[PDB]
Amino acid sequence: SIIAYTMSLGAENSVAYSNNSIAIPTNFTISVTTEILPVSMTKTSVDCT
Amino acid sequence: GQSKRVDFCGKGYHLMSFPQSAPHGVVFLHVTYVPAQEKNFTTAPAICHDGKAHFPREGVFVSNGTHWFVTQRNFYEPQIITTDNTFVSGNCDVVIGIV
Amino acid sequence: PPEAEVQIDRLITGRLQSLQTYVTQQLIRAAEIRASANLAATKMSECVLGQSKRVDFCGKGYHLMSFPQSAPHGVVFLHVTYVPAQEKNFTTAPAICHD
Amino acid sequence: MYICGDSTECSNLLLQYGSFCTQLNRALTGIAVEQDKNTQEVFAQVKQIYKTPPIKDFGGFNFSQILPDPSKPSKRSPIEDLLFNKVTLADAGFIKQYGDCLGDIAARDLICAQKFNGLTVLPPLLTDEMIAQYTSALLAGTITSGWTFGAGPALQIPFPMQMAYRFNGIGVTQNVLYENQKLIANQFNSAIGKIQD
Amino acid sequence: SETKCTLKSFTVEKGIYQTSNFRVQPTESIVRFPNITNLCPFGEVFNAT
Ligand SMILES: *[C@@H]1O[C@H](CO)[C@@H](O[C@@H]2O[C@H](CO)[C@@H](O)[C@H](O)[C@H]2NC(C)=O)[C@H](O)[C@H]1NC(C)=O
Ligand SMILES: *[C@@H]1O[C@H](CO)[C@@H](O[C@@H]2O[C@H](CO)[C@@H](O)[C@H](O)[C@H]2NC(C)=O)[C@H](O)[C@H]1NC(C)=O
Ligand SMILES: *[C@@H]1O[C@H](CO)[C@@H](O[C@@H]2O[C@H](CO)[C@@H](O)[C@H](O)[C@H]2NC(C)=O)[C@H](O)[C@H]1NC(C)=O
Ligand SMILES: *[C@@H]1O[C@H](CO)[C@@H](O)[C@H](O)[C@H]1NC(C)=O
Ligand SMILES: *[C@@H]1O[C@H](CO)[C@@H](O)[C@H](O)[C@H]1NC(C)=O
Ligand SMILES: *[C@@H]1O[C@H](CO)[C@@H](O)[C@H](O)[C@H]1NC(C)=O
Ligand SMILES: *[C@@H]1O[C@H](CO)[C@@H](O)[C@H](O)[C@H]1NC(C)=O
Ligand SMILES: *[C@@H]1O[C@H](CO)[C@@H](O)[C@H](O)[C@H]1NC(C)=O
Ligand SMILES: *[C@@H]1O[C@H](CO)[C@@H](O)[C@H](O)[C@H]1NC(C)=O
Repeated sequence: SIIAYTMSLGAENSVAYSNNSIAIPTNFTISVTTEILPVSMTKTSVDCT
Repeated sequence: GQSKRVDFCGKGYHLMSFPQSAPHGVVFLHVTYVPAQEKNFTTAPAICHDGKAHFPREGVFVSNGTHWFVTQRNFYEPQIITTDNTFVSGNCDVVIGIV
Repeated sequence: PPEAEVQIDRLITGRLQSLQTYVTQQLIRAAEIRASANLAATKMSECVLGQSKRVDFCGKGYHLMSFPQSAPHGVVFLHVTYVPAQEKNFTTAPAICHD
Repeated sequence: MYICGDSTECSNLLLQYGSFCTQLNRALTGIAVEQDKNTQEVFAQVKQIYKTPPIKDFGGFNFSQILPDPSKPSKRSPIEDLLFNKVTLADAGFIKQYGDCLGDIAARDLICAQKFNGLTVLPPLLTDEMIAQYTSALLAGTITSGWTFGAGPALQIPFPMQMAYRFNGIGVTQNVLYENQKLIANQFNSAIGKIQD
Repeated sequence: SETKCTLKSFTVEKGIYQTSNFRVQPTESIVRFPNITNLCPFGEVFNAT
């Protein structure tokens, strides 16, 4: 059935902020993402007669 | 080239990209570096040595349960803190939280 | 009808013309808003989620950081920058001749 | 409604132009959709909603005019609340009932005049409250994990150290910040106060 | 010449111009009506007692 709901804006999270504490990454990964962009559209002409 | 613009060439730190063609457009494959596993370390702005204040040259002062090391910001790789990895300016009575 | 339909058609054509004028203007305005929105999105990534080195992109002076604030139909950015102040005249030279 | 005004004879004549009316709304729909996309492109870049920590020191840096004010009915910062009370909108809700337009004839309310002629204003998908949550998440991130939360995981950094990196970034040695930390925090705090005024 | 008329000019610059469309003309006409041979009852309609 059709349901309605308040949408979620994102996950709940936090940062463990403290005046004398830091986080440093110890490992990493390589990620490759894909970005798709239009460059051109259809070229047209019209015979009005 | 390599862009330093955030999220311009994809999420993460940009390394490189490769174009691919498509009908009426271009598709880019963006290769980026993403920090992964991480740890909680103690820090301090500077080290107090003989009364002089030592600042990290390229990195942060980081400490495990018993020892202080200096590391590059984006990857944990602890070095012995030496006079080569630091610069000296000012003294122990000025920097807040100097250890 | 033989006459009424002429008078009605004059009004129908005229009202459709008014509506087309409206839609065209809204499409043009929408394009301008999109461009503004794309700029705002770019700044969010480059001024808020990172530090830009682009001159006058994130305000005047050297950029340090920024904080977004919302507003009806838009975004307001507070750009925090470093500005050189008191200054002095000094003598200079490209290099020093030693031994 | 705009063209015929419920005249039956007009409505039938207008059938021959139905393809034009359809085209006008396809264009308007396209605009309306883009307006929600624009909002998301600007404010929904980070899908982790980071909470502002209980306030701990930031080394003298006061962010209370940019962070949400918990005493308000809508969690806007003092500056945002000011911005919202300066831009004036055409209406104050999206529900206008027939019975309200019918009763209050004397007002000659332009909103009713627009509705009776078929001109409709639609609500945004993201409400002001949701935008405020996104803005607050970005500030919490910037303040507690400056510029790392936007790259991947959010790694905590003491606020004064984040500033040290910012200073190296513009081109001065970080010792300048620590030696002048109190001054810098005061100049910063003053500038924010001036903006609200 | 078609390009010259379109551009209202006796000089045409280097490039490509569109010039209407390829058209052909009809050469003959066809007339088709059902082969009705009777004349309509004009007499009965207009010459009635
Ligand atoms: C902090 O790091 C140091 C350096 O790795 C650790 O000390 C070393 O521990 C190994 C045994 O695992 C010994 O063989 C070395 O001689 C130690 N080095 C020094 C200088 O004493 C130290 O244990 C780590 N501390 C904590 C709490 O994990
Ligand atoms: C940030 O600055 C504001 C002032 O702009 C501080 O709020 C004031 O706090 C005093 C009590 O210490 C009250 O008497 C004032 O009436 C408050 N002013 C306003 C406008 O509310 C606020 O406490 C400071 N916050 C931090 C973290 O430093
Ligand atoms: C650098 O500039 C700052 C101001 O931008 C100076 O700080 C002020 O100094 C006066 C001294 O009479 C104090 O009364 C003010 O309260 C200080 N302002 C702040 C925000 O703290 C600073 O002294 C200057 N330093 C140098 C070396 O010229
Ligand atoms: C750092 O400490 C906090 C304490 O609340 C903990 O929740 C977090 O997971 C720890 N982070 C890491 C990388 O160990
Ligand atoms: C060690 O730290 C104390 C402050 O806790 C300071 O008074 C003392 O001079 C420091 N000792 C050094 C640099 O040898
Ligand atoms: C952090 O805050 C505590 C008080 O909770 C204080 O004693 C300590 O010196 C502070 N450390 C730094 C680096 O500011
Ligand atoms: C540098 O010298 C010029 C000489 O004409 C003077 O006008 C200027 O004010 C001086 N600048 C500073 C920073 O002292
Ligand atoms: C000092 O400068 C002069 C030129 O003015 C040069 O001839 C001389 O060798 C220099 N002396 C040094 C480097 O000792
Ligand atoms: C009508 O009748 C007259 C004779 O009175 C005749 O001359 C005429 O042609 C008739 N008209 C038609 C259409 O048959």
